[PDB]
Amino acid sequence: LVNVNLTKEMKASFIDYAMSVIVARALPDVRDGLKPVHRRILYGMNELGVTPDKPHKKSARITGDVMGKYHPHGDSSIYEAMVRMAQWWSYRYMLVDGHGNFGSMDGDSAAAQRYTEARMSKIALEMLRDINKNTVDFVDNYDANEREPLVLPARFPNLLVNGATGIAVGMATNIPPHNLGETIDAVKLVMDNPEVTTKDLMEVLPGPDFPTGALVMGKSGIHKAYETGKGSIVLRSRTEIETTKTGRERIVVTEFPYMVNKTKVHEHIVRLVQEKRIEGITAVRDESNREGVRFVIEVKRDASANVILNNLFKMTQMQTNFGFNMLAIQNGIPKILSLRQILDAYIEHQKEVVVRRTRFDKEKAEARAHILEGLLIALDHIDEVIRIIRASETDAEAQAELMSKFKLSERQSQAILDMRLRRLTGLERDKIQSEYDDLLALIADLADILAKPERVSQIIKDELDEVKRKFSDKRRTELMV
Amino acid sequence: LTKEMKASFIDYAMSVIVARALPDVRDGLKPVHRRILYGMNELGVTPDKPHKKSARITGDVMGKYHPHGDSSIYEAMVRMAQWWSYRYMLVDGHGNFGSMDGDSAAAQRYTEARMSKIALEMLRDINKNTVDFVDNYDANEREPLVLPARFPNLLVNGATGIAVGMATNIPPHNLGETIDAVKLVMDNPEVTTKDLMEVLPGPDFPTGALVMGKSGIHKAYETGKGSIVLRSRTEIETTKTGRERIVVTEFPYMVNKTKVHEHIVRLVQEKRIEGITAVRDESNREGVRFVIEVKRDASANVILNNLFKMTQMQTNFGFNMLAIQNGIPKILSLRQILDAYIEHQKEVVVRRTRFDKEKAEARAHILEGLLIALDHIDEVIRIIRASETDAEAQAELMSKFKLSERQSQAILDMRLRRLTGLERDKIQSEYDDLLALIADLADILAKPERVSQIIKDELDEVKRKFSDKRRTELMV
Amino acid sequence: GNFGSMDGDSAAAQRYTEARMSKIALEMLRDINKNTVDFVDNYDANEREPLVLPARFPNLLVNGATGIAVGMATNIPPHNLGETIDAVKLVMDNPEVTTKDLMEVLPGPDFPTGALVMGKSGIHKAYE
Repeated sequence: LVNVNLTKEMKASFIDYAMSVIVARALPDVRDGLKPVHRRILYGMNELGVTPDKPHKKSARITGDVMGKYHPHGDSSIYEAMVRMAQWWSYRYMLVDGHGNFGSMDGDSAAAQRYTEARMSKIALEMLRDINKNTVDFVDNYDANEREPLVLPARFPNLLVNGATGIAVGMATNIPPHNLGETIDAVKLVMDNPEVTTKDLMEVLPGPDFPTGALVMGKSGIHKAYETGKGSIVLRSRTEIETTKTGRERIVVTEFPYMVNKTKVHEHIVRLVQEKRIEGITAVRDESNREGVRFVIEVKRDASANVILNNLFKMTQMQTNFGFNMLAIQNGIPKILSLRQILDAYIEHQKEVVVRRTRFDKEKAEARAHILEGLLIALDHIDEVIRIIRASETDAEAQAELMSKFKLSERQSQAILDMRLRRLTGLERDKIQSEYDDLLALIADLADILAKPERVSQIIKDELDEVKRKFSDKRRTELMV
Repeated sequence: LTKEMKASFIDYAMSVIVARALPDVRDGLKPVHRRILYGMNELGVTPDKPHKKSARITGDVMGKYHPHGDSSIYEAMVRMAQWWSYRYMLVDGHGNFGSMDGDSAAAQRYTEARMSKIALEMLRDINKNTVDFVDNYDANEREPLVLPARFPNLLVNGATGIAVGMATNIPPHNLGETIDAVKLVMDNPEVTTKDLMEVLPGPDFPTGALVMGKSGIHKAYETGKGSIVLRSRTEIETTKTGRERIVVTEFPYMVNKTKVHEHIVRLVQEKRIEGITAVRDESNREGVRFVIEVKRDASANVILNNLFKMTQMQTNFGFNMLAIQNGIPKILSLRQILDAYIEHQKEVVVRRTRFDKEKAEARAHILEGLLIALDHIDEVIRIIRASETDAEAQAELMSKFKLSERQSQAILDMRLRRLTGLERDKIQSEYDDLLALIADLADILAKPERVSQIIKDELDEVKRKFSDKRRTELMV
Repeated sequence: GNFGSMDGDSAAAQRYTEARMSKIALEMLRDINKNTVDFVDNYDANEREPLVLPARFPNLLVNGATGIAVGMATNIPPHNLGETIDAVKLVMDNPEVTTKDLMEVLPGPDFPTGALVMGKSGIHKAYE
């Protein structure tokens, strides 16, 4: 069978086994927290240029395209994450704009692979634009040729606020979600104020949010989990007693906390009927739910319906003991972070992002500056260089005489030599001079941004406010003590 | 009314006859086959690349024109692959085409073909405005009504017409014999029919036969009417047991072996010579082994004359020998094919000369502007520095020297690489070369015999490239 | 598909041209093995085409014809089939019958819509 005798290669293959199973499935990353397959989806959708501006497209074709541009990995988790980042209700924020059959929230994952027709959302335009942006190393695949980026850089801790699902690999962890607006607020307060305290930002930060809209009670678990990320908290559904025209009372729920089925709990209600461990209950009904979710339990008189609500949030799954585990990974090794340290690593990432983008733009401007330096030096002593080309013979003689007379490089000399008559009007000569000084002003501006670091902070805050303007984030949940 | 009905009769009869009856004198190439070769040249894919297996070619053909069947277009393809019927050669192909056997190759697109070697030089000079064009009914692409030629294929491949008024037999001939006939009529406008007997000893076949007559050939090349003998080859050899064995290789043309053999079996089996149960007619993939053995107490020659009376081993092959030119049919003789091909090639060469003068004098005008630019430069530079517009620069150049608009703008098309003096001498050298070639073409245009010499040049080109002998062994 | 019923709207949906035939060609012609009709050859003169349509049936006598504007005009007006079979079989078993006694067998020239016919002098002229 095995007959493998060398324990050393067993240990080495076992370390690669463990770390590769880590790297494969979902991890608390530095910059996106995502699966690498998510990164694959995003980078393929970007570099194919499939915008939401353009119309819809059959997406299983795109799935096979990305699968063929990448490794021959299995289709299952691919199509799974394809659905998951198109599910509007599960992830708090919108990524993939599907068009087909999914199942709403009640245990029917419709998997119509033929009908896989979709687009994306407009938030990847805020997520990543690294076309020219020297940011991230690449790994090569098909006989080691074609790029794949290591990480997903951004200007945005959105995926902090999204939430994570990486549990069964080694030890368990997740990321519970918040909303974005007060996140922007507390972040900018740390930006302009690098020496703030936790609880004063808890004054800025409400509870961990949920897309359905949850009733939150208690803050001791909030105190523990904003610090150390461990603990379960209690969650209740928006549930009311309503009187009829007859005086009969009605238990009316609006939503539920996270990871709840209507139908499994409904079967559990029918159990509780036939289990004969709860009384009073008459009608278990649910209709018209697509204009708005409306599930109604209706109970006879002389029953103490609020005590029955107490019995619901004691024994039924309507009560939620929602636990946290945010056990981080920063450059491979597992860690654990406070809410400050997350944003700190975000800050220094934005530092490196804007610095490297500015240096790429710097080298753009420097190269074009040397171009226009050569142009203006050609404009200096024109007829002498006319005599030069009327005299000399070769590339070597021309470059030697131009370097002796004007101290320029070879490419500069040849770009001089590539000047035609139709770029010899004094109009375009002074337009060269004008755009030359324009780029000089841009170089000086970027050097001034290199002088002081806080301009980066200010521009980040500006475009955070732009995103919060285009993406107003009202609340949906409710916190109590 | 009835005059308009007569107009419809005349015009529609012209449509049908020019459609599917005899082609022009100028090409000898039927317009179906003409468009086959034109679209296969406009495939562009060389015969050097391996020849294709597709009906996409014929789909573009049917997009070019709607017939009463593209299966007939494929029939035209296959009948131009019939080397055993139509001579050398118009198809570079691979697929099933059979022989003169009764073969049915239903695999239509599954055959391979592309351009052929003779077609390559046969249809050059499209890029020289030599031949006129007409638009299709589809109003999108054009087509030529005639073709340029490098030989009278009229004589190379014959004609087997249909009787719309009457059909037409035209026999094939030989390559180099036709070349010698061209040279003969070129050197002498005073040739005779015996001269034609010299440079053409006789019409030949891709298979071979025997033509015993002489004056039928004489009336064929003079009157255009007459019938000949087509005879099978006969070889009388000795069986080891004493039988006058008959070996046959050649045959009359358009004569399958199969039904002839069946009628021979019938004539045996109708109370006649029945002891000839010896018909060894096989192994014909090396050649033709059509061997019988005459029975004992019977001579071979009587059975030979009886099968000549069966009109299949000796056949009166007639000739109608008609043609189409200037919208009319015509009874044929030589100095008509001959002078027609001569003056057609005159048209082609002279119009090619005119087009080459067009290109050469245009480029000469360019290099005029180039050398006049390279005379004096820096003053033009400094006056350009006193300007800000290419229209102003054009007006400045018109004030400076005599140029064209194209010349002025091409002088504007000068980077700093253009500012040397060696390339001045190079442009001057090619300028004098081009002036010398223009004067050469003008002197050739003031030379009638030089055209004939160019015709001799192309004849010697195709003669060094190819030749063919008389495979059809003819005794008279 | 789409045709238009009888009121001047010839629907010509060439894309929608989806069809079958009727079961009467099984009575019309079965010449597979049947040495009946010469053939003419087309694409470089190879493939068959029959000269005529033989049958066992004068059905197309009873159908009707439309050949008018070519030279002079002619048609074939239709009958029905049953009394046609009757009068034909009477001529078969009786080769020396008269016209009007078969007009006793043959009603007027028929029409598919169902027409009111008056008069028989034109019937006398046109059957002759």
